[PDB]
Amino acid sequence: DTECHFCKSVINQAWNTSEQAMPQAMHQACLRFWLDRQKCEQFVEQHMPQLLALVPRSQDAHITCQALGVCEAP
Amino acid sequence: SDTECHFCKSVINQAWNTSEQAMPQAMHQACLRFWLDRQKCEQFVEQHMPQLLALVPRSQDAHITCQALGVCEA
Amino acid sequence: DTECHFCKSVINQAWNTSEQAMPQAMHQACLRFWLDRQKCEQFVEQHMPQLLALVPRSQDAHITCQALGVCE
Amino acid sequence: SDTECHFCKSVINQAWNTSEQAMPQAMHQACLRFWLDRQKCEQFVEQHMPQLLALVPRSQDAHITCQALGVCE
Repeated sequence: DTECHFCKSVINQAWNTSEQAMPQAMHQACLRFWLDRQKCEQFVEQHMPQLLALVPRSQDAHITCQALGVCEAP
Repeated sequence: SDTECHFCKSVINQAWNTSEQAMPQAMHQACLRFWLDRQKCEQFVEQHMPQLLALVPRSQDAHITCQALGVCEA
Repeated sequence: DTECHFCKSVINQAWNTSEQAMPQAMHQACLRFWLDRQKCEQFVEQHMPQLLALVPRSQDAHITCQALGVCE
Repeated sequence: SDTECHFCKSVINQAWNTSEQAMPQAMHQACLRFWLDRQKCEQFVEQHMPQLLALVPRSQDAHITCQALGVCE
């Protein structure tokens, strides 16, 4: 298998793990707040679609590996 | 207002920290799915580790990211 | 002199150019909507700071060049 | 009337296409800033152009970018 193949598989798994861990990670971050715990958690929930869109999708693995210089090499 | 901005930066910073810490394990898991090419996959990761770890934004990016989400006006 | 220096300077200049060009580019994109040109331009106006925030800042040059493999 | 999501995706894709088209000249001009080794800078740009151009998102990324801005569900 090529290096491009390795790069996409490795990055795809990193993004998949990041996407699934992000809700819990952001929820826990709100625990650092006192009088403002609930407002923080409501913020996280209300903006969850936006926040989760911060992780690239599997379709982006190739162009990301191109940026690293390993996919679709001349 | 700035408290929403405060929430956004804190939750996003935590997600990025969690993602960065998990990335080596995640990429390792991706190479274990290979049989004859486990070693080749792991070699790719080792040679490109500084680049791959650079795929997670740094805390300095929390404010502008939250500006893109529409919560940290300026 | 270092490749890292070249990479950071060159990418930052591209981002500055992109940031400078983005308002006109988005205005032209609204021309593709027929009968809803003003609604599209109204969207652009309402979300301009967010859209402009999509261009990375100079502070991101180093980590971007690190991903490209030229800055440690 | 058409959706805000449709405006957002078209507007961002247009911006990215403009950036991608302008990037080669912009980076070439950026090397003029180096007065001791301009040719070395231009060599870096040329050698790494495929990587540099890949920093512009592709049209397939319009939806998720507009989702991050909060306009596409």
